[PDB]
Amino acid sequence: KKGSVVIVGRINLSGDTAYAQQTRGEEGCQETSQTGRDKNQVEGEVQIVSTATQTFLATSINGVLWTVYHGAGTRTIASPKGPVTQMYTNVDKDLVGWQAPQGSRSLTPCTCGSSDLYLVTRHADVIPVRRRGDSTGSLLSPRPLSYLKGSSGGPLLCPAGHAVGIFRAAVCTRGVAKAVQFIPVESLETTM
Ligand SMILES: C=C[C@@H]1C[C@]1(NC(=O)[C@@H]1C[C@@H](Oc2ncc(OC)c3ccc(Cl)cc23)CN1C(=O)[C@@H](NC(=O)OC(C)(C)C)C(C)(C)C)C(=O)NS(=O)(=O)C1CC1
Ligand SMILES: [Zn+2]
Repeated sequence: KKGSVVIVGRINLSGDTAYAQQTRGEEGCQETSQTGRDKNQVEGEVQIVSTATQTFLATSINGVLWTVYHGAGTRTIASPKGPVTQMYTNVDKDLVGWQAPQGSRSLTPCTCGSSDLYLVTRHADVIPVRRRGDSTGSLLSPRPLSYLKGSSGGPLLCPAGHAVGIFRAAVCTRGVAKAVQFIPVESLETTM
C-alpha cells in the first residue's frame, strides 16, 4: 500500500524566534510509515512531514493539521495512536486536513486584513510577502524555485502571527518565483 505521512521535524512559531528542529531521520521512518504508529509526541504549530522520498510542511490551524494534497495524497498520518485517516480532502483546492495532533499548538485564523504577510519556509526562514489577491502574494525578493521547494503546506502569517493561509504553489517564470499562491484561511474555514 501507500505508507503513512511521517512527521520528521517541526518549526516553532511561538515566542520571539522561528526555528526548525529535526526529530526523525530516514532510518526510523520506514517503520513509522508502514505501521502508521509514531511514538513521538507532537510539538509546535508547523510539522515537517515526509513521504518516501519527499518532504513538505503541515500547519495546524483551528485544531486541524493542514497540508497540501500534492504532498500527502490520500495518506493517513502516523501518530502515537496509530494511523490517522484524513479528516478533510479536497483535490481541487490541493488541500488535506487531519485532526490536530496532541499536543500541537494551533494557529489562529487571521482577521486583521493586513497586506503584510510572512511566509515560513521549511528552514524556518520568515520571508516577507505583499498580499495581492485572495490567494496570492508577491515576494519582495524573487527566489529560485529550489529555495521554496518542500515548503508547501507551510503558513503565510500576518504581522501578529495569525494564519492567513497555506502555501500551495509558486507563481513562477523560468524557474524563478516572483510570488506565492496559497490557500486562504477562509477557504479552510469553508472546507470545515
Ligand atoms: C516550488 C514551490 C512549490 C510550493 C510547492 N508547490 C508546488 O510545486 C505545486 C504543485 C502543483 O500545484 C498543484 N498541484 C496539485 C493541485 O491539486 C491537487 C493543485 C491545485 C491547485 C493549485 Cl493552485 C496548484 C496545485 C504545481 N506547483 C507549483 O508550485 C507550480 N506553480 C503553479 O502551478 O503556479 C500556479 C498555480 C500559479 C499556476 C510550479 C511547479 C510551476 C512551481 C512545493 O514546494 N511543493 S513540494 O516540493 O513541497 C511537494 C509536496 C512535495
Ligand atoms: Zn492577523
